[PDB]
Amino acid sequence: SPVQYLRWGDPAPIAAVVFACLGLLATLFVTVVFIIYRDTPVVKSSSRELCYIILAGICLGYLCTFCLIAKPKQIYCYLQRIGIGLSPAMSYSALVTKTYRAARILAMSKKNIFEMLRIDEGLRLKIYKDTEGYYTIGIGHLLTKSPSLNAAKSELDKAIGRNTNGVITKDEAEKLFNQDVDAAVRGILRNAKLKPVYDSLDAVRRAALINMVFQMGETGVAGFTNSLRMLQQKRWDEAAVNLAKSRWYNQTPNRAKRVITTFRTGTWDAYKISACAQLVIAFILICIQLGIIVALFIMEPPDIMHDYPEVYLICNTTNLGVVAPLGYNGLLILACTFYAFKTRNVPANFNEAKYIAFTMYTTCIIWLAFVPIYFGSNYKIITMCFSVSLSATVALGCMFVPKVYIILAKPERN
Ligand SMILES: CCCCCCCC/C=C\CCCCCCCC(=O)O
Ligand SMILES: CCCCCCCC/C=C\CCCCCCCC(=O)O
Ligand SMILES: CN1CC(=O)N=C1NC(=O)Nc1cccc(Cl)c1
Repeated sequence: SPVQYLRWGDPAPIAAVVFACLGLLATLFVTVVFIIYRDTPVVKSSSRELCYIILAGICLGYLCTFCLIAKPKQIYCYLQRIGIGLSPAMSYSALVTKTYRAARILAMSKKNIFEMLRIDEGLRLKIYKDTEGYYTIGIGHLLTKSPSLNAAKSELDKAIGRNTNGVITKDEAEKLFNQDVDAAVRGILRNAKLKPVYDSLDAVRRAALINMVFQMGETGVAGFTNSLRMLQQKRWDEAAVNLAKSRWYNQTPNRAKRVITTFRTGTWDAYKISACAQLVIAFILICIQLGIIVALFIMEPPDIMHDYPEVYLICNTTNLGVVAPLGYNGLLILACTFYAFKTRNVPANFNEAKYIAFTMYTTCIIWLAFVPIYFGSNYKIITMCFSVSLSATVALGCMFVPKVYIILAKPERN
């Protein structure tokens, strides 16, 4: 009984139980909210099937402390190794399929802007010079400002990853072009005149604004004071009429007409330009962890330590019984963090990606700090209980609590 150890002067078992119960309660509250309000734009936008797999992992995470703090029975040593290994794998492998899809969607958004300027601005697959003698390649991607041609091929190989001999491909010029777009968006966000208009426009019309920035510069796009105000108010027809009167339209009419048409429809007509698959891949990534656990059951069978007479249940789990599923879970965390950081600025689903990236930042530090803390500890059971509950609470508090707040507290925003 955890209450017996509390009055005896040890409040660790009773504290880990309350932690797990409160976590089970909050996990129960969060899940019911997503079941009831399943048809609301906030829940319908993200992957609903993957969230139930994440919440089930968090649920099993808090349940781990009930087999760590349990009576000396044999199946609990089996459930310990099966929960401390699978419950993180369930949450992280479902989250890696969510973050992987968010990155492929983001990569496809840059494929349509690259084809936009390949037709409008041009593209060279070998090194040239711009109007001021700076070595350049691709769609105006500056390589260096040194007069040495060997210096350009050096930076080019360092940017591509192979010996190019001064020649690249369309996919390699796109890799350099994505860096120029990221630098252009930062310049627009650092501009007081273009920042509000950029935030109101959708993904397609943002590309048309960036198209104008690449042709005329940030200070040149800021000159369309009236048209930018029309685009912000979603007066597309008025903006296209006003833009067709500009000197920019009369000097390069073949290009300005396509950018203007994009502002009109919000589509790519002026230019030539799975759900069940996520559950299967997540299911495959969970069975791999389970296969590791079952394989270690056969190598190192679970057994109750000693032949004793206690609240603490000591099993014969070795380092390999811990490190092998711990390392696989770590790989799931690295992959999650890689795609979460890659999409940290994606604003879809009420900035859902911002909260996922922050969750993986804390998860890495928590899991990294766990290795020296645990394997150097003489209270491994309790340090394991709090670690699993803390890591489960991070994912539940950072990813789901903000989404539940918007549902109940901000019904009109949703
Ligand atoms: C870069 C971010 C990393 C985040 C995940 C880290 C997870 C750590 C997982 C496995 C590392 C295992 C190290 C075990 C060393 C042996 C311990 C021992 O047996 O004494
Ligand atoms: C910002 C804080 C990050 C903390 C980083 C900690 C890095 C530890 C990760 C892996 C080290 C594994 C080496 C073996 C651990 C044995 C520890 C021990 O025996 O006490
Ligand atoms: C073994 N260790 C060391 C550590 O620091 N964390 C764990 N295990 C874990 O966190 N499992 C889990 C369970 C439910 C949800 C989530 Cl997100 C994670």
